[PDB]
Amino acid sequence: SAHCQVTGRGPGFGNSVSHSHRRTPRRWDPNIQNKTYYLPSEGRRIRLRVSAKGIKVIDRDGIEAVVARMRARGEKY
Amino acid sequence: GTTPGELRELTDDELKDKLRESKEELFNLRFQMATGQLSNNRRLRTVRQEIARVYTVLRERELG
Amino acid sequence: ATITDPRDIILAPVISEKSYGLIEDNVYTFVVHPDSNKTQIKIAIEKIFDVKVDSVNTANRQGKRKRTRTGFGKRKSTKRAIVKLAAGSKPIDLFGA
RNA sequence: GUCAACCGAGCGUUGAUCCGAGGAUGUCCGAAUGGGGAAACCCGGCACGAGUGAUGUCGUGUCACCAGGCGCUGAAUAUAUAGGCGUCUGGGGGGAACGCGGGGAAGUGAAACAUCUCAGUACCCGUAGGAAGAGAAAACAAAAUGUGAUUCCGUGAGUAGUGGCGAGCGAAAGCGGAGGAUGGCUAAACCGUAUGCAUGUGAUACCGGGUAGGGGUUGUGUGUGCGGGGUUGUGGGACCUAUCUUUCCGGCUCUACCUGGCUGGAGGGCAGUGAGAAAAUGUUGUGGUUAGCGGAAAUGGCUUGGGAUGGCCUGCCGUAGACGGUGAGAGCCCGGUACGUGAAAACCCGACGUCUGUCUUGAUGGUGUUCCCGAGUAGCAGCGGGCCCGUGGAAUCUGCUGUGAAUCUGCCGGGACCACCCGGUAAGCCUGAAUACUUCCCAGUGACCGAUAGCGGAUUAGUACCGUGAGGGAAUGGUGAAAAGUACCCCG
RNA sequence: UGCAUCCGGUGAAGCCGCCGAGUGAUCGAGUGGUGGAGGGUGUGGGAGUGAGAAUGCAGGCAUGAGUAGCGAUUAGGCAAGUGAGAACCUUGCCCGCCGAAAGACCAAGGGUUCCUGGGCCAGGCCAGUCCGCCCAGGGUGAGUCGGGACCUAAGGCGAGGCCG
RNA sequence: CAUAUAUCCUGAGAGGUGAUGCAUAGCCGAGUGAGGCGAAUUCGGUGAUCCUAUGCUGCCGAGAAAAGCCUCUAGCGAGGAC
Repeated sequence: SAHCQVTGRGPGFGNSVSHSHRRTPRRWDPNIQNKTYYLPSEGRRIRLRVSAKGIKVIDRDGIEAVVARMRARGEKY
Repeated sequence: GTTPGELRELTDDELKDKLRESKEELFNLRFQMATGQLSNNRRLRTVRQEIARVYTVLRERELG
Repeated sequence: ATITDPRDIILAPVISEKSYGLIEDNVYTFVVHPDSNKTQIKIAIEKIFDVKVDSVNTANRQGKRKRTRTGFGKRKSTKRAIVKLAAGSKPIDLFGA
């Protein structure tokens, strides 16, 4: 995928099941979405690819904080 | 017949004088060599070397 | 430094029956550098000999391919240039036939 | 230079040929990078310069892409932004193995086979380094008064165990060892700060009490960036508050005055290119590497033989009888060895003095309570990976979703779980040495081969030849001591 | 190969032998020819340790065999020629074949095969003085030809970009 | 205002020049092959799958783009146009 942006919750690769096994993965994706937000600092609307988890992070942490944390990682937002 | 310390007395424009002269000599030698009017083949080598020395001295004087 | 000399392009004459039949009527064939061209050769010649060129030509030659105990070698290509001096008509002395 | 001669013409004691280190030049393709392109070939721009009666032409440079920093502008559109223009630094690809993270098979074995195994191997990806990764206890252990970062080797152990309890897989603790740095740096409570989004007791508050001008060191909030303080487990730390209180002063604690606390310089100490901040400096060691050089002693005698280095008989050297070659096995012929020498320049080690900081304005202990001890995390549930462990009673370690806590009578572990005791203090970060490996280079060894062998390649060898293409892929060593390679004649 | 001793350019090995031996694998320190530098013996050590067969591999040579064929359905001939050598090579006169091709010109493709001089141990399905064979030398000239510097289709690459 | 063989455009070809030249039948001796002079050069037929023709007519299956050429302005504009 375009890859998460605030955390880095990438995929994973499972395998087997019950009822006798069979070996066979099925990526365990993450739940990213395309929520947008508003930066009152620079007067702008930003769209991101963020999981619901990361939305939780935002609403109990801020957006400025998050973009600074992403600036660190230098994601091409 | 020259050497580097001998040439390093000469300023630039003198070096270019000798440079152009030696190229004229090399040209006339190549025509003589084709025609068969040449025996002392080695003058080609000597001239080629002298041209190299002169360019070398110029570059020394431009990187000094 | 670098100094454009015209005498580094023109490499050598040509010596053969065709060339001499041309010289009998004032056409001279030289061997040049492959990356030359006609304006460059014209300028080189009507500088070197201070004589009045009016038309120039060219040609390319793909070198021969000889054999050896080793195997299949190959000589070098060239570029032959052919000059028709105008009515000025001072023949090129340094040629030496 | 050479296979590889021949011919011609030359140079060299004024030091050539040759060897070593540094420089210069360095056409075109190639990450290829001005644009383009069927790889090595076609077309241009801009500044300068050369050149023509002017154009054409020529030469020297430079012009791609992105990421970041800085600078100018801020389109729809108001803030203002994306974007646009200029400049500065990076990255871009190749590599023989070795490493770490991720993905990830199958033939095979099971005398069938799907679970399992082959193997988390081959292969693929992303990134490295000269080594990597891991690494300082939220660990082991068992009541022994024990151990004390990690890694790699030996054993434990083919054991306890796991497993269609079938094939088969398979530890760890512990113990002995190599190497030792039982290593350091941060965040938070708390202050001093610039701030930045807010407001206005618009005042009895901003500070050391107090003598007080103001009338706000903005009055109070709140995150941000900087600086102090603080780095622990038997808990520590910040507030508090006594005690001894291991330098001089400059100014500061809003302010003149008594103290407490800062902001400066100075002797000093400590340390340094360290992991613990970082650059260059100049001395500098017969310290090391990159060419080399000297180097002992028999024309010894008779015979054989084409040639003595052989046999026999006479001498010698030996810090040198290793090796090879020389017309037949050579310590005394040659090359060289044992041994000692040798570097203008460059490179590497430390050594220093520069230079840089850094503690110095300080510490040891006391004493009763509030505050802090790394949050979308740890934990629990649902699917899954891997751990001896195939969902089983199945801990610890973990991946995605969903839910979601406290700060020391706190929390995590000691193979479900609960109570007691024990050990330890997660969710921030760096860390050398032991270890693995050889494209290349240097010097040697061989109960290894000796031309159908040995690297596929002693011979033009990844060549010829085959294939459209990826890709396959051969064969051929020996004259003799030295070419003295049969001059000359006869048949043809 | 460790160790001890013996022979060796006054001729080892290897090969061809002759004469002989051993119960056998085999042996000759028993002698001749060739040839030109290492070998033997006893004791131990270690093995890429013994080939007649794998529709076995590599090289060389036989039988078939001096046999089949010698590449179309156009067809060759006589004189002279140089030449060591002529059914074929050069010339002369005949003859015959194709004649919407078996003729003249381009593109792709190949790459000196083109001309001259010399040459014939290899090659040409015979021979060869000949040849697209061998060696050396020579030879391809564009303001207007076919392309580029002029443009675009199918399609490709693809700044930014979007997805993964 | 217009229907005119007006006017314009395009356009095979016949004609003149291009061409007093070239070149050609042939002749001369000449022998490798060099050479040199070089006559007439009118008239009819026949007939292209070629040219006008990207034309014309008809039909349906309804038939590349861009550069180039001409043109109108934006603009560079006092010097130059033929």
